[PDB]
Amino acid sequence: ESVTANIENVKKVAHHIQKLTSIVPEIGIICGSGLGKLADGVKDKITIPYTKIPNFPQTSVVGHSGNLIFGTLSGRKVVVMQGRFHMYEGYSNDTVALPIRVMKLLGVKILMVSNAAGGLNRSLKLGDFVILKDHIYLPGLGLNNILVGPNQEAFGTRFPALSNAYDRDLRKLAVQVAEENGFGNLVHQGVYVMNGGPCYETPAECTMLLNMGCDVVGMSTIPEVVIARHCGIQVFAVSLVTNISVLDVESDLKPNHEEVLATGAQRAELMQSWFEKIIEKLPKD
Amino acid sequence: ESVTANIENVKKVAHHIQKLTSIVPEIGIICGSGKLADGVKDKITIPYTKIPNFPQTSVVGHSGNLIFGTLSGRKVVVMQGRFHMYEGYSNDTVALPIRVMKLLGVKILMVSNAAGGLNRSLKLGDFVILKDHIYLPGLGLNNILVGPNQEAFGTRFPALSNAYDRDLRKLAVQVAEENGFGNLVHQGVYVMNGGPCYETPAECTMLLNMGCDVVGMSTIPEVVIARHCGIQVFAVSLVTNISVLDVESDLKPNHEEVLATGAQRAELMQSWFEKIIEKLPKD
Amino acid sequence: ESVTANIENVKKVAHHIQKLTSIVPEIGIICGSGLGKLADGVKDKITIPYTKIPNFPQTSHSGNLIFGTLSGRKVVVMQGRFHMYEGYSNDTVALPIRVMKLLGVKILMVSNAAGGLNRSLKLGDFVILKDHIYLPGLGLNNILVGPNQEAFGTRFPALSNAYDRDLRKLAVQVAEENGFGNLVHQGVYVMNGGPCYETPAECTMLLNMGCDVVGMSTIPEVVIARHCGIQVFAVSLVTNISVLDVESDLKPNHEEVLATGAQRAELMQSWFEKIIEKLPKD
Ligand SMILES: O=c1[nH]cnc2c1ncn2[C@@H]1O[C@H](CO)[C@@H](O)[C@H]1O
Ligand SMILES: O=c1[nH]cnc2c1ncn2[C@@H]1O[C@H](CO)[C@@H](O)[C@H]1O
Ligand SMILES: O=c1[nH]cnc2c1ncn2[C@@H]1O[C@H](CO)[C@@H](O)[C@H]1O
Repeated sequence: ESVTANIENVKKVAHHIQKLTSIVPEIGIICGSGLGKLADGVKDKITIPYTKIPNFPQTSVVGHSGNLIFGTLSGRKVVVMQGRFHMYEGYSNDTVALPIRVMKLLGVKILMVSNAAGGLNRSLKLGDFVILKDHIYLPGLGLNNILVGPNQEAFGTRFPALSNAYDRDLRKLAVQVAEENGFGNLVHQGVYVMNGGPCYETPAECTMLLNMGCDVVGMSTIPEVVIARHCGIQVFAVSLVTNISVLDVESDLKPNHEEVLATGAQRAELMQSWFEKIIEKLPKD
Repeated sequence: ESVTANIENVKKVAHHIQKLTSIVPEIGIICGSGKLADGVKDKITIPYTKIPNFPQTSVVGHSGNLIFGTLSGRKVVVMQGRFHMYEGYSNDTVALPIRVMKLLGVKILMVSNAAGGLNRSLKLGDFVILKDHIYLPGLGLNNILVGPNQEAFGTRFPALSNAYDRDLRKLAVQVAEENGFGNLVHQGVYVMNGGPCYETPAECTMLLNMGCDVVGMSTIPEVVIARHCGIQVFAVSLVTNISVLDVESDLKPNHEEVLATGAQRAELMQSWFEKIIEKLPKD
Repeated sequence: ESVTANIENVKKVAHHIQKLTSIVPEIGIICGSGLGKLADGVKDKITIPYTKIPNFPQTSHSGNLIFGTLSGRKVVVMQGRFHMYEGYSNDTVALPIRVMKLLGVKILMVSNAAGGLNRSLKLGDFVILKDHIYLPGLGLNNILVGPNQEAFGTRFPALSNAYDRDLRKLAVQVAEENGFGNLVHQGVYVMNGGPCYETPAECTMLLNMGCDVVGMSTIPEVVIARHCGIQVFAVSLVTNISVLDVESDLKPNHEEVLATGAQRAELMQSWFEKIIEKLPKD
């Protein structure tokens, strides 16, 4: 359960960070699939390894620490989160929650997140961007909701509503930007269902998920979104369709993370460009 | 998680309470959405803080109590202060008060809760008698009974057949009918969302299509513990809000309207429970 | 009280067992419903009580690893299972399967008792698992949650052909050619963490999710076996017809489940023996 994502600990992390950068983030960006280049494209960047932030949860990519990247992107002050805390890795709720709440105290108003997901919706193609317009939080329905435990009233209410969790205006903007930049055809909106993971969904599971009205399935993101919505950060989330979910037990096609990475790699340039352009048009200063 | 809800710990809590009161409750009541609590005759109000190894509620200036007394001539114990799983309470913490009730002599547990109305035919303030449930956390390996079975209390694999005693439901309906508010009463399937987030429109749509009538974040664990130890159950959801099914609507479930609709129906709900208890069969 | 199912701990346990037996099993069998007499059929057999295997999970009459030969093949039979509804950890469930891997197991055959959701199912039917819905898994209680043990498998295992189709085809042919093809179905097994039987509403929902049988086990081991590359054959004995009607008097009862399983145990044993008999030998 790392350090409790309470106001005390979150403030402490926040203040440590504020020592290290003069950048007050307006936008938090959770680097998921296809956003690896975005991270690297931050201007006047300050890079703060998780290992350099006391009480910040620790995650590593093959022994390399995740980083907090501060700077501007499309003229906007941002904090890019490079290194996420997936529940399938065993991370506790407080661990996932803390970075988001730190973002809150840091000044973040809008969280943008990407992920890789399997396309349940049969109209989806590989490489499609599915803007999350809603989610089904299977772990949350089953008592693994990231918010289970004492509510941190400092951050939000005991029973947050998740109405407009995926800010409809941000979604309208994102679609708009895709349309204007000639890749609206790649952009869909859909329901993202979280499979706790880390197993890919079996065909029966995919078939069930599809029947439940899920468009894409992934193993991430929702808990972050919940914490974000809980503390009043607006959320924009896109799933990169990194594979078409197999609904048929007899198919020899099988999901594999290498192809997920491949699709993320191939769509990273467009996704970055898209996020940069969305950000450029975020209504403010 | 402070104490395993086994026969020894439970017996100890029961025996302690029995020093504190001579009332042997036949009916255990858990009020989620009165007021009833208030109107129990000759009440002995025992704070949880007074009961060692009994779960203790979070504060807020309102510690929970076991209220013992008579309602409609019947001996009852009212549980004021519930332990909801979304709070991070453990299985043992939720189980124990119910098993305590068993030892104290509770034969019937009556529970109210607030729920989102999934069923489109429902309106705010409606009462949905639970006739069945979908225990999503239970299915997903968070069943309150997960762990060593406490044989003192019940079987390893409890059937949840007639879990919402059909006779109690029939009586409850009859009573609501006889008292001019039968039109408010429905029966349906309660699905537990572990919570504490309200359900997204997509979740509600999924829940509705799973055959769920109302959704809430409580009750089932208690019901499971009760049925496991053979307490009959009557449970009703007050539809404190209509679940929003599509993401377009401004919508928004809110604990405020929960308390509101709650209050609006609190005296009816309490009246109903009293009148039901009035007509329960008596040994 | 739970040792990580990592390569170190699993090797220690495997190596220990290897100093109690020289049977290198190629087939692991996990005794569920209808299995139990299976051990009797095992020849040149050594019983190894779990109590005798350091760091091996311990279970109620302590469970046993039974090594030996069945239908001309080296098998290890796991007698005594670790069910998540008992409170056992993922590591407890995972370790024996991973031990089997190290011991040389190529094929895991498993039976369980299940409620028959599919309305065409009869009591005592065999439903070969051809797929599953791991409700605990979707809900963040997947046995693999935690650091991926790379010695065993990949971070994100696919569950494609989890229920090896060739094993399933063989199983069916054996049933068909031995006069009980009519007892044999294939279906989707959904795991209810349990230990409560499914309410009528739940069964109804599960049926509508596309589930044929419901039980409280098996999937975790299947997931661990698929993760480390063990092929899986799994059969649910329909030990009761799930009740979908909340107005029904019929109810699941474990005594009956045990009774129905015990009744089919002989046929289930014969089936497994005959399947093994026909397994490709290299
Ligand atoms: O089809 C899929 N099912 C579930 N999660 C997926 C799928 N495709 C991509 N992801 C996501 O990408 C990584 C695993 O490859 C995970 O982090 C998961 O969230
Ligand atoms: O629409 C709903 N979804 C889930 N729980 C609800 C809903 N309406 C009422 N409750 C109940 O109200 C409390 C929070 O207000 C929760 O404890 C829940 O059980
Ligand atoms: O109808 C059922 N639902 C769930 N599990 C079942 C059912 N029938 C048999 N089992 C299995 O047998 C034991 C309980 O009797 C459990 O271990 C469960 O996995």
